[PDB]
Amino acid sequence: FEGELKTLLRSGKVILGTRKTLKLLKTGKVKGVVVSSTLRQDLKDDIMTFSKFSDIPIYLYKGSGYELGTLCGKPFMVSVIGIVDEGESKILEF
RNA sequence: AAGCCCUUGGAGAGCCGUAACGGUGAGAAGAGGGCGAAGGUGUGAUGGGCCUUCCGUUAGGAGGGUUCUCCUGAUCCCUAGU
Repeated sequence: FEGELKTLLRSGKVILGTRKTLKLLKTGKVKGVVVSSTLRQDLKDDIMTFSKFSDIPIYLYKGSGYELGTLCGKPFMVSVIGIVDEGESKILEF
């Protein structure tokens, strides 16, 4: 799993921050979004509600923003991740 | 004027910011805004109030000015944090 992700950060385009991806996702212009378990529940439904409006695959992450951000490498946590380019990884099928 | 909210915005190997604690990807910075204390300023107030000149000196009568620039300052308030 992590190897697949580590490839995306290497070259594939990524989006960090809910506001941008949530702005973007409603327009149906994202390859995929992965969310850690630590998302505030007020937004989780909206993602799930907006998930079916253009059928964008979503992976649920059991982790928090930290390990997601630790894998992301940013010192601070990331609640969600936005993708507009899979690049060369093999994640989208998930 | 703080605080708290609205868009935009997009930043970390660091940035924002405090008297202090802190805030920051859950959107910081910066731009625009909104709700919005105390107070303050106009008006009320060509009326009185304050001092004062003089003549009248019973009875009263007639004028003058009442500005400007600055400072500290409450245990008297509201406003915030912690």
